[PDB]
Amino acid sequence: KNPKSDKFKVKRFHHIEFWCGDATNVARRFSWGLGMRFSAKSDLSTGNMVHASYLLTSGDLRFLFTAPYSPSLSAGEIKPTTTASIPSFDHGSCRSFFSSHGLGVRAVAIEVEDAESAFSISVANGAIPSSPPIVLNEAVTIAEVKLYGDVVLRYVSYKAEFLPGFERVEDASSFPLDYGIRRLDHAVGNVPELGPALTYVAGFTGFHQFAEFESGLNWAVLASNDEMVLLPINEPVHGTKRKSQIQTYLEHNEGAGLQHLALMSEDIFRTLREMRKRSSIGGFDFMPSPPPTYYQNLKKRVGDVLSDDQIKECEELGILVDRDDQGTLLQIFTKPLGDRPTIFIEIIQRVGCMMYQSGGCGGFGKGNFSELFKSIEEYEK
Amino acid sequence: KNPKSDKFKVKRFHHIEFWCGDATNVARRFSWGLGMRFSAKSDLSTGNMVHASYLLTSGDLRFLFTAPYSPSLSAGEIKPTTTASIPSFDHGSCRSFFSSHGLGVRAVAIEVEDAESAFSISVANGAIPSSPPIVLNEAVTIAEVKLYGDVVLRYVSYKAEFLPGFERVEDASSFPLDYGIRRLDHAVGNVPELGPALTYVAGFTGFHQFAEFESGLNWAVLASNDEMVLLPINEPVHGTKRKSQIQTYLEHNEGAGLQHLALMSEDIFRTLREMRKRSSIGGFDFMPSPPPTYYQNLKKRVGDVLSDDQIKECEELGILVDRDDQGTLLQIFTKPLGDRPTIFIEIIQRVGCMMYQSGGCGGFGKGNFSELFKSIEEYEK
Ligand SMILES: C[Si](C)(C)CCOc1c(S(C)(=O)=O)ccc(C(=O)C2=C(O)CCCC2=O)c1Cl
Ligand SMILES: C[Si](C)(C)CCOc1c(S(C)(=O)=O)ccc(C(=O)C2=C(O)CCCC2=O)c1Cl
Ligand SMILES: [Co+2]
Ligand SMILES: [Co+2]
Repeated sequence: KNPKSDKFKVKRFHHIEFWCGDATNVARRFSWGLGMRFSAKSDLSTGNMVHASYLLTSGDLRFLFTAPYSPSLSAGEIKPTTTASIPSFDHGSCRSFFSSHGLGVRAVAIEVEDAESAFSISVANGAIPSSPPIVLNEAVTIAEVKLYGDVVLRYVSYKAEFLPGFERVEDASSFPLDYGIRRLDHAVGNVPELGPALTYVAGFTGFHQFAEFESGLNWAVLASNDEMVLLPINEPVHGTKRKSQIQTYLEHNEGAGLQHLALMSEDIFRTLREMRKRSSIGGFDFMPSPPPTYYQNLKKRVGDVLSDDQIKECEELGILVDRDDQGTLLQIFTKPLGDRPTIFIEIIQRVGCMMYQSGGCGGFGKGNFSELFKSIEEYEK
Repeated sequence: KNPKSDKFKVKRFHHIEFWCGDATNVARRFSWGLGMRFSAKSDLSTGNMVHASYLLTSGDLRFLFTAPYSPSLSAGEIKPTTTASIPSFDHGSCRSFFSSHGLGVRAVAIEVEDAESAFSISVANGAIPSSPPIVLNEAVTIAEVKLYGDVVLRYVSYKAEFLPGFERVEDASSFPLDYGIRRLDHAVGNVPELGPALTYVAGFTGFHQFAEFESGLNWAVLASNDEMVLLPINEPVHGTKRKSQIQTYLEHNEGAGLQHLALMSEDIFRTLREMRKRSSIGGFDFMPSPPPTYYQNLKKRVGDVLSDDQIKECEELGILVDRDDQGTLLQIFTKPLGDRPTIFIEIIQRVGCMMYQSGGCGGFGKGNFSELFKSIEEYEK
């Protein structure tokens, strides 16, 4: 059931902004590890005395990395005279965020028809305001409301190139890396209590619950009208034999925040070959692979969607597989992106639900919790 | 003249420690950009609830990257029960350092015969104490005194594998990168006033001034007895047409700190080929190359040390060349390592002064200030 109850018109995920201590080193690491091109900048070289922001792109996926300069560089500025390209930025907030949570996502940004309207309707419907709507160079409007923890949902709308005051980066400085990643599929938050978080977010967005099909968590997924903006939320379950990884997140993160970003690839096998080649030379590591029993058991569950070669090519790369009543999902998870066991990345590819592919085809891998358990015990014997 | 007036026995540069916001991303970036292997760790996986520290090595060069975890992870600890592997570490100091200066060097560490003695004699001779001598697992002694700004000179001595509580990293996780870098040649500080900084440091070390042979700086070099520990210090010169880059450093860094690290390569040409291949795929960028006139003028000044092929191979790579009355130096400079125009890296190779090669053979490139000026104007015509 899709009641299509969005309270304002939502388009697609627009970008994800990381708040960093040094944006240069995180951005260069991510570019190599994920195969994303440097495409725009806003920093001292573009007149920004407030923050350094570097934009990486791969297909429609946009990763923004932002860090504060010394406040002394802009101590004479006021908001009307600011040189910041992102008017919501605040030195204090950024330093406080990074010292509290370490490296992670500050903004989940979605493009909307009218960011001023989205903001007004959101806060009229219970959203906690974070940064009021601001029109940038009469062309782009940005607004922000609290999402969970210190993460904001950022609305961006365009009258008619990332943001004004960002410059396209020099072709010499911009190497065309590409490992097949194409867009953000979903963005997942961890919270102490799922109910109140769901009530808050669905309350001010009108996003509806996306239908699904002992592991220490409960979750639900909020979706926009066409189900292309997908926001799962996890809560821990206490008392289990193995401590809830959601609780471990909340402790190391100092509370609620973004748990993982799921990046759709147009060829997950090429992506995983390319990322795994770079794991030990500056890229990302991957979760330990499932046992061979998991891949032995894949014939019975998806033998009609994947060939024997494609299945064995999953086992080489550690890829996980799950299936809906509509489609099939291939997924794999990185180790944490930084020092703390908090944010990680998911690479996914969806098979089926062709009408274009409808959003969320195949689900989010719920069945793989039960299946991973079965396979580790089967394999032991 | 070398009066050999060290007040305690100094051996070699031991390591350089960067204070970071996220040590993982900086370390992985540096590993790829510089060709340094991951060789030791101290973090949550080794029982350290206080800080994440990752060690990169290339030859004798040791780069340590350290960031704080949430203080809540260790809130029940006291110094006698600490899980930190580096007892001088302090959450507050580290966060304050990084928020003030951004990414940069916290410790210049030299190995000495007796770190307790080095500390006592240092502070008896005017050194400002920073962290008292501590014996780690009855095997290694660490002590720290203020050097300049928020940079400490760290003494390490071994009774008889980096530090106790660090683990050798998994061979699978430890890819054997190597672009030819072999050891730290010198480490350079920028200060507002050269005189008082020199008086302080030479006062408590007994290091002597190393003999040398309109650009906005004055400098001098302090050296240990065998001149293998080399600590140049710069001060700005005000009033010049072009603003002193030393003054620009002090402003963006919020005061005194480490300006550059000079890394000796056993084959600067291989190093520069390897680093330049990676500049736009996650590595380091290099200063703009000098004009062809600089390389035309190299025949007259070093045509008896470098072949025509070797000279043209310098021009391909942007390498700079200078000469002492004893030896010849090849050098090149990276762009700043992080967001701020502060710390950068120098790659160097020294030719001559064979006895082993005596320290500082060829100098530090003083002649290249005058020569670069001459060459840009010559080239214009
Ligand atoms: C952190 Si973990 C030590 C890697 C153990 C969890 O990992 C998985 C696994 S699975 C079989 O690996 O356990 C499967 C799916 C997902 C996943 O994406 C996801 C959603 O997007 C929304 C619903 C909640 C959820 O879980 C995740 Cl996080
Ligand atoms: C920051 Si800059 C925009 C790259 C301009 C400076 O660069 C250079 C140049 S040179 C010809 O490039 O001007 C040559 C040598 C060195 C150098 O290493 C050095 C020492 O170790 C100790 C003495 C002081 C000193 O300067 C440097 Cl920093
Ligand atoms: Co997911
Ligand atoms: Co130098």
